[PDB]
Amino acid sequence: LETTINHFFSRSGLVGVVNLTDGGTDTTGYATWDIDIMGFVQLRRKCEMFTYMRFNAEFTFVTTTKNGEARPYMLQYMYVPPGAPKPTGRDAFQWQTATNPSVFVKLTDPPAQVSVPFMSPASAYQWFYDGYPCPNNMMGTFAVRVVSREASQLKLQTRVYMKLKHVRAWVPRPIRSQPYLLKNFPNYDSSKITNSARDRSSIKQAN
Amino acid sequence: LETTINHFFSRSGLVGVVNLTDGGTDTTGYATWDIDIMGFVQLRRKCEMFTYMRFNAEFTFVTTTKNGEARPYMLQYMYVPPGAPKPTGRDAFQWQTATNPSVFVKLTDPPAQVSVPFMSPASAYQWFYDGYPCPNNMMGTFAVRVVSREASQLKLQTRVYMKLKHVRAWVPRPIRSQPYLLKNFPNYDSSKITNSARDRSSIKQAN
Amino acid sequence: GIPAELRPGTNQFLTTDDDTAAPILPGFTPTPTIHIPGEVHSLLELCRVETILEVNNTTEATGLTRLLIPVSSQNKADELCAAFMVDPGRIGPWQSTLVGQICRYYTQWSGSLKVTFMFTGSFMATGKMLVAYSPPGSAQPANRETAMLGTHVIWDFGLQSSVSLVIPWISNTAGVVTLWYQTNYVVPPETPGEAYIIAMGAAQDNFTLKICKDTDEVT
Amino acid sequence: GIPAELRPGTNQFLTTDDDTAAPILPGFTPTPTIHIPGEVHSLLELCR
Amino acid sequence: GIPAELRPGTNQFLTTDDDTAAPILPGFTPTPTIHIPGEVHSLLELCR
Amino acid sequence: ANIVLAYGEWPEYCPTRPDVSVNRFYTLDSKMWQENSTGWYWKFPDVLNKTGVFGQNAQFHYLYRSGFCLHVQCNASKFHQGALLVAVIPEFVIAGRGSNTKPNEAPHPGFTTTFPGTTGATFHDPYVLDSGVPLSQALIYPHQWINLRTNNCATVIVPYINAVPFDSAINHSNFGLIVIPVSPLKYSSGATTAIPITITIAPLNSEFGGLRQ
Amino acid sequence: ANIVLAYGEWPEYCPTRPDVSVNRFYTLDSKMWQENSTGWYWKFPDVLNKTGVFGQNAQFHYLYRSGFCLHVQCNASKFHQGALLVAVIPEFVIAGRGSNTKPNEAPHPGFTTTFPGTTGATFHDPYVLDSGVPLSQALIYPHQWINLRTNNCATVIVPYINAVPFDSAINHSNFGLIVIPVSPLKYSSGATTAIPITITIAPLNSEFGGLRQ
Repeated sequence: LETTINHFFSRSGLVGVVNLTDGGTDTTGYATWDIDIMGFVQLRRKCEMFTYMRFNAEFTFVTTTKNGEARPYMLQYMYVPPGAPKPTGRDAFQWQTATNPSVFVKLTDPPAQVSVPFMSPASAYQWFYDGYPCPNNMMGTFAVRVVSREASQLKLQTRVYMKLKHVRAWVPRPIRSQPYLLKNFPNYDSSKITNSARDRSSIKQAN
Repeated sequence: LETTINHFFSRSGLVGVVNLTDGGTDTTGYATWDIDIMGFVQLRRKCEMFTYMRFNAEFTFVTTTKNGEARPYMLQYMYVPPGAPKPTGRDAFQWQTATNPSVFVKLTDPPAQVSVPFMSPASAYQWFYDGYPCPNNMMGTFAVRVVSREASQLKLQTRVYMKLKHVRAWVPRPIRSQPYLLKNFPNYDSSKITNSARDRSSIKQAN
Repeated sequence: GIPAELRPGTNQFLTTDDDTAAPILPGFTPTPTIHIPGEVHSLLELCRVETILEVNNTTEATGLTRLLIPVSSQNKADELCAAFMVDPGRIGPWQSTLVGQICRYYTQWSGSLKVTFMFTGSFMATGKMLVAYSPPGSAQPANRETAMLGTHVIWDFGLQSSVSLVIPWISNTAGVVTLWYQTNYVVPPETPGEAYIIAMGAAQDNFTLKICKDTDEVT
Repeated sequence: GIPAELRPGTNQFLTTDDDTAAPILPGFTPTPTIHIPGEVHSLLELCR
Repeated sequence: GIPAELRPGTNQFLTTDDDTAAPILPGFTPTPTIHIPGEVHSLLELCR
Repeated sequence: ANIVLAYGEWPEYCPTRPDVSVNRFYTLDSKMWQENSTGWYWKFPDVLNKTGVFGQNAQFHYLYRSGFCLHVQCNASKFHQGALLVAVIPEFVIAGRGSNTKPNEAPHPGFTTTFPGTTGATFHDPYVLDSGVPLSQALIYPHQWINLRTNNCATVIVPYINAVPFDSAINHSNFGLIVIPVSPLKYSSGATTAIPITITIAPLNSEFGGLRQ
Repeated sequence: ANIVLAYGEWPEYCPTRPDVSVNRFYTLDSKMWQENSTGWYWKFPDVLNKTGVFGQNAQFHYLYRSGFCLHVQCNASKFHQGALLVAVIPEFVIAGRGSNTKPNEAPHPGFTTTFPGTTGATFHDPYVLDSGVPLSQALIYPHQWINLRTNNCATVIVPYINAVPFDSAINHSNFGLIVIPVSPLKYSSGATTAIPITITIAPLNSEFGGLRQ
């Protein structure tokens, strides 16, 4: 039962890590993180085993401070859907928009948890698109800010844990053995090609 | 009703105690504790009364500070299944793995509580294995770390309380009367053998 | 206004918990699905496909020629040609196949396997070979008579050109498949007396996998 | 006295959540509706 | 959105409480049992 | 002959239907396979964008949907020896060969390498399929072995594999063909030093839409 | 005679079945029981790994499953007196005798002590069964008393007791036999100073698997 796709993918791993400063002259405050599931090599190798995929996602935000102690401070997470403009500053108008859903949660509360459905104009996500427009499948954004009035003087460090749900896959393909070089390109190295089987002494042994 | 095995074992006793420093040059932070149920003599004497056993476990982590006051700090408990590698440092990659399940909980929250099922490749656990490969039955690991960014300067002291559940036993054997010398070996002392009945004056009395 | 009490386990975030989350877009219906051919349901459907083993993984070999066992006419009547292990989750020839990559994500496996050979050579060249399975326990056999007393299939080149040997029951020594020169490699005039044999291998219907775990091919 | 456990998502304010709120005036009935001509139901009636 | 009130006994860890815990491995089925001779059910079978 | 039906699905309909002049055996030129050859690949829906009625009705339209019936002959004498692996690959993305991690300094394949045309293109590293993926498990795709001592022909009926039921036939190559000489060619002196490989394709169940004059 | 059926289960099947030459009464050599004797124990599935067809078919195989029918005779004259306790012990692990708590300095039993073979081995401290466990409650196992004024024979039909239905018969002794002279041997002068003890075993329902030539 633990060999199906729904158990091969559905497990709350760690996708991303977002920093935040909220300082003085560099009064950024916000921290946008374009969300793609190809961050860490493990999930990319498990997701490039297939050609087409379709899934919902559960997102869990676990926010700590620099040292680690957490004081009660309001935080706004904001999901910018595909096509909507990203926020530019801490207090721009793209923060008070009603289309962009927000989650208001304190630091002392349990970690935040939302769910994002299938949001592609095609029938399924495709990672290998042979042609000309990388494809145009996207999931959105997750800009986060400290809700306050007087500038907060702390630097947080959020973690974004993703779990896939209701996963369906199509057109299996072999597993990438060569190392990675870029994010959105399967570029390998021409020289120094690593063999898929470690060498042994001779062909008439069992090493 | 309180003489069955399910009431003879199912009671949340104390199995282990784990320390933690999270300091400077000895920046360990993590604290791994290989989990075996033969820690304290009482449970070992109650579990070596039988030859084969089969049970689920409930694990409760009660974490305090050195003095005892508890401030809100995020903590990660991580269950390393049998066969998976243990974490080596505080921020190694074995902490961001998706296979190893984790529990994120603060100090001010109620104590953590998880459940581990029967995880042996055989049909039941055996404590007495007459032969050559101690056997190869194992339960896993429970590495714990302070989730932070800037090093926490506190030293905690976790307690691991285990409760057995759905216990089944087979092939009863007599109760060990001699003292213990090792953990994984029933080595007794050749000299100074303690008698299983205290001495009295004569054989024709009732002392 | 019902009374309630909070038990241990409150306000924790369990990773492998099956709990619903609040949807971000309510009422938003996604794009309806179409019938895309080639749907997978379990990984046991991927372990049941034949795949070229890399049996010639020694050094002084280029990229592709690591997938071939060389057979020649210079070798004597009775001699050893090639031997390899069975364990798919082990550093060796089974690291290049597909079942050897899938059985790395899981920490326990069981069931039977199937290793099928295929002779790439001339049409006018014949000869016999002895493929021989030796179960776990003793080491690799030394002579052809010791091998033919174990499990053995006599595969010739005249009629059959692709033999298949089923290996029973293997789990987390693990068995040894040897491949011996039975008689010779005869060849008529004006014909190259050097051919190759491709080895392939897959799982069976009995192959079952347990305990998920992240792999270690990546860094 | 039923036992309960709090999961992640507690004490958050989701914007697009479909959750009921406590009414301010209970029992207060509003003015009954009349048949005003020209009711719209979807924006696809405005694009046509 | 049901109203609820918390009574005494909240956020305590009772040792002898019969309460379920969240499983670590969901869907993981263990090894099926076989008929091992010599099963015990109560300690009164050992006192006799 | 034995037909390997790709993914167990017949190419079916769902737009004009020519049904007369496009369901004919388009025969590509033969490739000369030699000792030191590496392999060949063909991006399909732009192989036939320059050949006759199918090219005319695929360039002047905007939407496209069809399957294919492939046929790969490789006729050699009874004294040659070797083996080919013919396999279709859905969404066969050619990778770039380099060791650069910067965006506009890393190499990328040109237009002639990604879309070879009606003359095909050869591999550079056939051990990694020019995509960083080892070919040893490339048998996960629909495939056949052309073994020069058993048969000399292969055939693949491949349906329409795409996420959108209609797509441009010019800016998106649906799937590719890859022939690879796993076992090299061997022959005694005095024989023909090169073996021809012939490919004929039939566009089963073609559908075209939105034609711009 | 009275038969004590171990754990109320008959040895049953579940692999080859010899059924002819291995279901015979293998008779071990007699042990000379004297005044100052201590006891004897036998690890069973490696007692018969050197004796004939059962040893051949248990060494050349890899999987093993069988029960046993034991028979322990102890024939003494009507003027001798004493008592024996014969008992089978599943997973009889011999402990080491010492007072060291360090891992590689604490004593451990050798290969000849853990696996005695077809000649058995004697105890050192029969009061603790050489396992730190008192023998007074060793009657929790299947057992009989050989009392030299009532009977001279004992028999134990013991089934297969293991957590895995197949296991190696060379690196894992399933269960052991232990004969212990609880009441010592006494006799007047002029009688036979030593009493023989004879053990015959029958491997009921043997099953072997995975034979490596």
